[PDB]
Parts: sequence; structure tokens; C-alpha cells
Amino acid sequence: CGVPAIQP
Amino acid sequence: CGVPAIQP
Amino acid sequence: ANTPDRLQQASLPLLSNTNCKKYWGTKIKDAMICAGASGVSSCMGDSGGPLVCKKNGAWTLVGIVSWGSSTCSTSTPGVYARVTALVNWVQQTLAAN
Amino acid sequence: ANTPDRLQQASLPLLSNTNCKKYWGTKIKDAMICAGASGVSSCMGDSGGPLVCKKNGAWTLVGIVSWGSSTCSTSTPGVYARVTALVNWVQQTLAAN
Amino acid sequence: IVNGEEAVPGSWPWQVSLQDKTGFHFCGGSLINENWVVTAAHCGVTTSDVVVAGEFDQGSSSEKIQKLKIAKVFKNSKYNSLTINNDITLLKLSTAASFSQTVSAVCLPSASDDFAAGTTCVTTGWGLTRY
Amino acid sequence: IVNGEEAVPGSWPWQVSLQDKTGFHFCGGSLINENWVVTAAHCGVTTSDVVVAGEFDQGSSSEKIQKLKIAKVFKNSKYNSLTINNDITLLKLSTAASFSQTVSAVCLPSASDDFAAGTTCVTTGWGLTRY
Ligand SMILES: *[B]([O])([O])[C][C]C1=[C][C]=[C][C]=[C]1
Ligand SMILES: OB(O)CCc1ccccc1
Repeated sequence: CGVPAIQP
Repeated sequence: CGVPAIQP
Repeated sequence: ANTPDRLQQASLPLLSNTNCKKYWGTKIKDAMICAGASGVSSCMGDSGGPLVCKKNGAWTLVGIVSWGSSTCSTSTPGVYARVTALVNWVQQTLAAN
Repeated sequence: ANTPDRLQQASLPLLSNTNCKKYWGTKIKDAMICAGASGVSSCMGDSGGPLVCKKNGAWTLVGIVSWGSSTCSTSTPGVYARVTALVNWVQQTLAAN
Repeated sequence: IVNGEEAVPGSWPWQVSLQDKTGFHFCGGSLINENWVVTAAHCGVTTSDVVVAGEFDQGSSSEKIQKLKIAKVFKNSKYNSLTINNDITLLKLSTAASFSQTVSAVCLPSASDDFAAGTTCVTTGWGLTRY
Repeated sequence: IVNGEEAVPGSWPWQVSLQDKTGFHFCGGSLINENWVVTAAHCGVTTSDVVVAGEFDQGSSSEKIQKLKIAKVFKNSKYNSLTINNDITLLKLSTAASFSQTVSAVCLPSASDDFAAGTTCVTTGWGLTRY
């Protein structure tokens, strides 16, 4: 968790 | 001004 | 949610700027007028609306909702723009456009 | 108007309850965490939203926008619900429902 | 308003609600003429914004509301965005309102007037009823 | 957020916006599962609000998102409405969310986790950009 596919 | 038709 | 669909109204006493300073000290400047601290408070969303008092059988604009309690505490006075202080600017504007 | 149609973001440092108190005194409780005062601030409408910090390459929820400055001052820290102090309750709720 | 009361519909006729383009309520305002509204300078009003007059229930399936376009915004040049002092703006209506039992203007005081400490005033709006 | 910047859409996929029955943004929220969202208690959420997920732009004539109904709201019973202490609410969805490259969850810390003063954190939301 907390792993966007689209990285901030 | 200041005198509503409808009274608060 | 805490947002009303119908217009709210609340009656409240005006405060003297030195009683207000009690609560907010130094953030209270020239053009500010406080009211409340008496069981009501304006809250987020109220901004820009009126504070009115009756004079000569008519309602008059004495305040513009400006800022207050970080929690809308009904025991802290709200801070309104004082019209008195800004109406010459308003009249000149109107006179001119 | 001053509302963003577009999701906005901002980086800010966490503060020690110690330091936060220099600003809010006794209003700061155990289940609260302060961040900001650095030139950014949460504001009206950001309430209930996340405060996240990276741990082990992952974004983890440390705060929930709770209250702050009546004016969203960029020099005053925002106050957040401290998830750490309230997580046992989330997990237990989750376990039972 | 926290701990207010529901208002008699149409009894605070200068009361307006400003809406942004996405469509909803961000601030209050007061009609002082048929062509001008006063509101706070902190509201950040722009000509994209619309002034809604004649509203009671922001839910009203449909009412005899009047939505007004804003021709020019007049922000007091002394407005302090850190102190919030001189919090006022004037909005000049692209198109004038049509006064009626429900829409009409409030009176303006004189710079010299004195509202004594303790005086019973009234404030209205659609803001939060609870924090 | 004041003095913030636009995010890359999709990049904070747990971020939600709660809308009231009229139709718009009153509060923010965070998905922790495809069935639960965490929010503040002070937001007064009810079975009537709606949770919107996958949203980036609030002015789209129509965008590709997901409006979720709330089955039950769970307020922390320790929530102090005068003190604002224990400001948190759990929202149990009636229709679980559909995770994807733009909707997914944040990680929850442990009660014994330590986040030291000085750590650079991030906050996101649709609040005002200026008071
Ligand atoms: B909430 O949306 O009602 C406001 C919460 C907030 C937090 C920090 C600073 C300003 C406002
Ligand atoms: O913009 B606001 O926070 C609405 C005005 C106000 C706020 C808080 C307290 C009093 C008044």
C-alpha cells in the first residue's frame, strides 16, 4: 500500500 | 432601503 | 454534511473593540468590529455576508463577515469588517462609476 | 473565487507537540499533530483530507486535516488528527465490521 | 451560522450568495442598490463568479431566483491579505437586479455613525451550522 | 492549501472528495480499502453524502470517475465536538470502490509508530488557495 501507479 | 416586504 | 440548505439568521450583541482585544489582542485593527461570543458564531461559508442593526426603523450594514474562531466557537466573538470605516471608500466608488 | 478546480499538493514539516504549543497553548491535545508554519497551510475545504509521510518507500497516513488559523496564515501551523493515536480504534472497527 | 434559527423566507432580501463557475456557494454578499453588491475582499471574487439573488433554499428545485453577471470587481486597494484589514469589495452588476417582495437593498451607515457596544444586531448566511 | 501547487492527476489515488446531497465538496477523505474511507469527524458526514473517487478536475462537463454511496458512518465515540480532539470518522461504503491506476489505498501506521519533528510530509485537497 501507499504506492501510486502514477508517482507523485 | 432596509425595510423588507416580508418581515424578519 | 454541516451545510444548511435554508438561510440561517442569528441575533447577537455588538462588542466594544477593547473587549474584543481581550480575546484576539493585537489582530483587531481599525476597520474591524466584533460581535457574538454569546452562543452563536458565524462559520465557514458565512464570509462576505451581512451584520445588520436597525436604525430609524431600518436595517443598516454595520458589518461584513470576515474571520473568527478557528472552530466557530460560540463563545469567541466573530470579527466583521467595520463599514463605518469603509463606507467613504464605497460612496466615492459609487459616486464615481 | 479562491477555490481550486484542480487538486493541489504541498510539502510541510511536522512539528513537536512542544513547538506547536508555543502557538496554540493548551488547545493542543494528545490526539493531535501539527504540521506547517513554513509558508503553506491547509485551508477551508481541505478538512478530513490526508497528511502523508513516506516510510519504507510507501505513503502512510499520519494526519487528517482538522483545524487551524482562522485565516489560513502560512506562518501558523495546521492541526491534524494524529492517526497514530487513533489507529487502534480504526483497526478494531475494521476487524468487527 | 452555529446555533442560529431558520429564517422566514425572503425576509433578508439584500442577502445574496456568490457561486463560482463550477457552480456553487463560496461567499455571502449584500445588495446595496440594484446594480451593486458588497462582500468581503477575502472572498476573491472575479467576473467568472455569479451573484444569486432571491434565494432561500440552495436546494430549491426551482425558484424565482435571479442569477447576476458581474461587470467589474472593485477591491479596496488597502486590503491587507496578511492582517485581513479593510476586508471589502464592491461588485458592479453587469445586469441590475429587479427589486421585488423578495429582493431589495440594505441601508449604508455614515462614517460618523455610532453603533454602541451591546447593540442587538443580526447576521445571516448559509455557512456551517456546526464546525 | 495556500501556497501549494497542482498535483499530477492520479498521483494521490487514495484522495477522495465528499459531496453533500446538493452536489458539492465539503470535505476531503482517504481510501484505506476498496470499502472504507477515513475522514474527520467534524465534517458531520451522513448516509446522505457521496464519496467521489478518481477525481482530479471539478469543472469537467463530465469526467471519468466513481461516485460512491455510504452504507454506514462510524464516528469515534471519543470525539469531542467543543475540543475537536479525536477528529476522525470511518465511512463504510455501500458499493466498494474499483481500484486501478488512479484509485488505490494509503498505508495506515501503527499506534507505536514514530514520525519525528522535521519530517517533510505532504497534504492534499481541494480547499481554498487563498483565504
Ligand atoms: B476544514 O476544511 O473545515 C478546515 C481545516 C483547516 C486546517 C488547517 C488550516 C486551515 C483549515
Ligand atoms: O471564511 B470563514 O471562515 C467564514 C467567516 C468566519 C469564519 C470563522 C468564524 C467567523 C467568521
